[PDB]
Amino acid sequence: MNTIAWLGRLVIERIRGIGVAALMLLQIIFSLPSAGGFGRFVYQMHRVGVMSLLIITVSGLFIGLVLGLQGYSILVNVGSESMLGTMVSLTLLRELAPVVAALLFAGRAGSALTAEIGSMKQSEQLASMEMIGVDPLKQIVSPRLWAGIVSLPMLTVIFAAIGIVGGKLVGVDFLGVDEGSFWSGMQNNVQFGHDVVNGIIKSIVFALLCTWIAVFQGYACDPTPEGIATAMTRTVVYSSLCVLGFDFVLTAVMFG
Amino acid sequence: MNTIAWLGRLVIERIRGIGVAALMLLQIIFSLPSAGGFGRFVYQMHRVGVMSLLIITVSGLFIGLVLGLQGYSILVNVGSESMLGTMVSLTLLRELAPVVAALLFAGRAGSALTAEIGSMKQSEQLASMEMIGVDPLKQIVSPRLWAGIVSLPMLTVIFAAIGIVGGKLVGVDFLGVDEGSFWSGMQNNVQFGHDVVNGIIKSIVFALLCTWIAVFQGYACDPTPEGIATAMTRTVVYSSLCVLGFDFVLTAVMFG
Amino acid sequence: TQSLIEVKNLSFNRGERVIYDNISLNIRRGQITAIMGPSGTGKTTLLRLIGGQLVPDQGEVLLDGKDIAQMSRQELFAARARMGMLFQSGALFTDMSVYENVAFPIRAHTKLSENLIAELVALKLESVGLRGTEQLMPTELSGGMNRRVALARAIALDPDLIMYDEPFAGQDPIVKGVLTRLIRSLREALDLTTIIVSHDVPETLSIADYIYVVAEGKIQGEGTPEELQAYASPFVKQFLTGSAEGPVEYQFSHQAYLDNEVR
Amino acid sequence: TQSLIEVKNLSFNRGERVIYDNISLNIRRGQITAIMGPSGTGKTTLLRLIGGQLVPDQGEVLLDGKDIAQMSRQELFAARARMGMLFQSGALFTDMSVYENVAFPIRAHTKLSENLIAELVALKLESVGLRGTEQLMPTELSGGMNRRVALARAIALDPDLIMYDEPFAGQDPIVKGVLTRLIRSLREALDLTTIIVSHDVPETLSIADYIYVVAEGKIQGEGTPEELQAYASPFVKQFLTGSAEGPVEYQFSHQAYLDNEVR
Amino acid sequence: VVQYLNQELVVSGKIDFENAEQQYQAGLAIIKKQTSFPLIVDLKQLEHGNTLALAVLVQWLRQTPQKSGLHFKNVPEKMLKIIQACHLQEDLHLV
Amino acid sequence: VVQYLNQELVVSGKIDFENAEQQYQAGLAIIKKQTSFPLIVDLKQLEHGNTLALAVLVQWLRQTPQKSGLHFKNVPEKMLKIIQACHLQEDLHLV
Ligand SMILES: Nc1ncnc2c1ncn2[C@@H]1O[C@H](COP(=O)(O)OP(=O)(O)O)[C@@H](O)[C@H]1O
Ligand SMILES: Nc1ncnc2c1ncn2[C@@H]1O[C@H](COP(=O)(O)OP(=O)(O)O)[C@@H](O)[C@H]1O
Ligand code: VO4
Ligand code: VO4
Repeated sequence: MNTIAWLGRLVIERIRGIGVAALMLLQIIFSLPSAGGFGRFVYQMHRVGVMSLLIITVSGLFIGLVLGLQGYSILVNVGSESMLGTMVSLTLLRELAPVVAALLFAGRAGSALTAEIGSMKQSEQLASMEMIGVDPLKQIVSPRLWAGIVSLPMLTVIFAAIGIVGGKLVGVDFLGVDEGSFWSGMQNNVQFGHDVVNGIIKSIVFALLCTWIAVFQGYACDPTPEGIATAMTRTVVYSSLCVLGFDFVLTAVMFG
Repeated sequence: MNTIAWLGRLVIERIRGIGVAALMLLQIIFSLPSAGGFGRFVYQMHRVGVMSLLIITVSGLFIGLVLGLQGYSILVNVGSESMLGTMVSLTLLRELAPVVAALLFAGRAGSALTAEIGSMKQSEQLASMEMIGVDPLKQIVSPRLWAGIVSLPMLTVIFAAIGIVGGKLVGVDFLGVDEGSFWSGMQNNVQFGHDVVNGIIKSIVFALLCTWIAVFQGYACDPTPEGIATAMTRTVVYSSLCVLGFDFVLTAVMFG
Repeated sequence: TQSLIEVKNLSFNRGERVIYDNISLNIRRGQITAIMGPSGTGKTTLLRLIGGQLVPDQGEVLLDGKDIAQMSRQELFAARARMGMLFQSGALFTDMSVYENVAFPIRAHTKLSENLIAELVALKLESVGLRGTEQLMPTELSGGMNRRVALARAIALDPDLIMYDEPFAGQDPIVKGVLTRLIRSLREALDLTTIIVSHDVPETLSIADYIYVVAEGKIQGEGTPEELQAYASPFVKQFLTGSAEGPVEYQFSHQAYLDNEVR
Repeated sequence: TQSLIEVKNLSFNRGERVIYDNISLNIRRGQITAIMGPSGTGKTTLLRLIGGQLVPDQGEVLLDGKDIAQMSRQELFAARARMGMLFQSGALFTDMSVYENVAFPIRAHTKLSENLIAELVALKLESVGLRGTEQLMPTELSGGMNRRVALARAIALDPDLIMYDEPFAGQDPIVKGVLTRLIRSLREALDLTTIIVSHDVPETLSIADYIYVVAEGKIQGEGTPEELQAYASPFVKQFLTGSAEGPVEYQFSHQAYLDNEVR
Repeated sequence: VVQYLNQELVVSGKIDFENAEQQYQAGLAIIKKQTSFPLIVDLKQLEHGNTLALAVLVQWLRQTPQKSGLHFKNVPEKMLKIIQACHLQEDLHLV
Repeated sequence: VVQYLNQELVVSGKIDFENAEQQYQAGLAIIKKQTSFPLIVDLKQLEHGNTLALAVLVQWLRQTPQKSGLHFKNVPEKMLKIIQACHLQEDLHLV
């Protein structure tokens, strides 16, 4: 009864907020940014994207080295080492390069959008900005949000490119697989307009829900540096619940 | 010319910084904790583990639903729907439940060990503790580190258990696969002492390098709340480089 | 004696104590008024209301008829481009150096040419007490150097209203003597409007034009410093010299000890 | 006139300016000595050295012969369990309420029984000026209430040496009159040892026993307040009354403007 | 430190928080055979009043008899300075 | 605001940062045909000296030849208060 009603109130308040973040989101994009916006916009790419680049190559190199390592050894027993190039491509492209690219991005830059705005909340460096007079929704939010949208499809292609080229390195350089059957296994089965293009349309709505939460949950948080970490998980928790919760609608609309 | 010697020597204060963190690490474990240590130790489990529990079930439920969904449809064409239970088990157990369990753990609690200690650095919370006189290496580090070691193998088993039980839900409830050939596919091919035990020994050294970095990089950081986010990535970057960099030695010592 | 800020009657409870109940203030144009008083009033929480951050609950703030929180968000940033405010423990933009903190509101509101933009950039730092500590990181500075740099960007644009919030908190008695000149020397020269919140009775009475000592929710004494000390109510007499006589919470619990258990 | 802290000659450069060069101080047992001076000296950076946080470069700090940073890390926490220190802008243990901030160093150093542990818990808050604002979050508090709560935990354990660091920064003139009693009333009653760093010349001279004024790296005036004002060197005379005459950096750049280009 | 006999329980020399446990429950062991409590506690032998001098003295009475039956003499000329520091009135016996 | 002719370039009434661009380069257009610079700038007509009064006046002499050739009269009794606020000495012509 007591704790139950407590949790109820909790859920209600949470849902109420969420809605808010919607009311924030229109107010950022439905205004034309001024001069000086692009200069911070480049620096946010310098902050979010270029710093995120060194990570996803290594985890890109890894997963191809694993996925072409183990399925083949069971698959070679019947007749197929030529379908190695298909199974590495069609599971990275339509399944993992949307999903696992974001969970490394929600890791690095899904935090550093919150704690950089959890920065300006504790020392009132948000409040001073309003008091001098800017609006941080134009100043420190909108160049942050517009880099977050752009830079993730700019990475998840980069990710899967080394993802496939990684699995080539285990195949032809150590397992001795035929090069021609490797690539022409892919060429026949991986169309462009149905897989790589629809691997992007997954990665855009995986970029919006990951970066809009990580902006809002750093803005409307109380400046307590304990709860700056409980606000930190609600970036990651609500991202990973929704970046996985909206794969299953996006897999069904594309195919099935 | 001075940039290449500014980018030069950047390893050196980093390798001297890493050499400090080793010298810290002996000084935490080579002392017997006092009374009152277990009470904070339970609360850190309440902080790190119990809070992390709600995430890895959903991403546990997901990956089994995917991996048994797509490989079968190519595998069914020859003779094999009975080896569905093997390929889901032996890639989760010896390959992914060490790796992908940490990258969600380095996401949530790999941050909240830094920002909770990046808390006490900015308001001199740390410095007041020394001044009153405790040692935070005994007080706020050692119950944090000992929860981080314990709680990750306590999760990655939990992860892969729903990971396998997830893929059963797509198989027998939607693809109509035989239940007996499903499980007895696993029981012949998945030994206990070579897979599930050696899936733990991967997950311990994936827990130590993930949590010791996330303690140190929040302790010896400058209190600037911009660089509290650049210190935040170096948790995630150096974790994900080493949690992936030490899969490849651990795969080779176990088998191959 | 036309005013800028015309506070109508206010009620406000953000700590559920008694704070600011049915109080009305007026800030005459071209006068240094200091909002002091004991600890029984929200710190600058009055000045947040003139900023329009916290909400007047049954209040009514009239900025020349143009009502704060009845106006638009576009006009409010046009209204908050009228004020300079040094904060309590002065909020500096960390990441940026001293050359960029004071040049922050300059660059945010340029309306001239390229050169004349850069002309006033090098002109303000000679105008304040500076232009030789430009590129130091906001890391190497103390409370005496916190508000000093923070005051530079507060006076950066010439305002129509400027607030100070305890500038005399980390200063030495020489430099606070310079600062008490530096506040007023701007005021007679540029006919602006100041509001100071502080508690240092000697120089505040010798610099203000109209005081306002509020105890918990209401005025205790208003007017010029001549009539204010001349008409000390028995809360003002106790406040002027710090007479150890007052209804403050010296001890909170006034219960017994002999019959009080100690958990 | 046996001392506790015996500073030998020191050099220290953490901002590569001139700071503390070949200076030696002595803190006699049972005396309230105030280390005043202008902004030309590291804020408490002296008191970090007695804490042993920053390193004396060619310094030599003798705590009764037991040398700081020659001792062990085990004995240093045993040495840092001798001191109470209110910080600059008082570091409170956020989240933890007022009942837990002052009970923090009490619980960290219990040596009695369960009851007598809890006995002194309810006894300190009546002993300070409190025990009716126990469970408020350190969120609703200002500079006047920051150091007030922070002073409670500074005096929590009875020390052999206790430092204060600008307690008179957010106080009203009544309550700072109580606080100037509250500092010294402990000192005669419990024969402890105080070190205050502040700049408010009236009450500091009427409360200290030996004040030291340092300009940039050296003593300007030492001793009892009688001989100190009686022997004002022409840096001490300018620092007392506050007469605007001094070698401070009023303007930094003393170059021209007519021949100075404006980027 | 040590509390004595001849019906009177005296606090003598120090209170220093490594003690007044073994002197509390054994010092109360006199009080249960001190009926109507005519026993006097001379506190001017205390000489180290530091709010721990406030502790165990009244901790007998917590469960003792009448609230003003047990007697005290007087402060040791420093403990009083704590009294108005807690704004205190007549609290204990001022013999 | 407006700078006039009869060889003398006067600052009159205001400087308010929406201007002293069109009056700078056209006000300098007199100065190139003001040889040896006997022209006087009466600044006590200024009446809004606010460090933007410091700007364009000397910005001619950045593009001019002589340093103390171009003359000025005097402050409008408020601009001087800025002078020792920048600790300043004899800077401009004090006619
Ligand atoms: N979030 C908040 N916003 C505004 N005021 C608050 C908030 N939380 C608490 N307060 C109130 O502000 C008061 C702070 O004390 P204050 O009057 O500012 O001290 P001082 O007068 O010394 O500045 C508290 O009494 C509290 O009730
Ligand atoms: N990390 C640091 N630790 C100690 N001192 C520093 C550090 N960084 C800068 N400083 C020095 O501390 C000084 C701070 O000024 P300070 O003398 O504290 O002002 P005030 O005397 O008003 O307290 C600066 O001059 C700077 O050189
Ligand atoms: O500390 V000071 O702040 O001024 O000296
Ligand atoms: O009143 V204050 O005392 O601090 O603000």
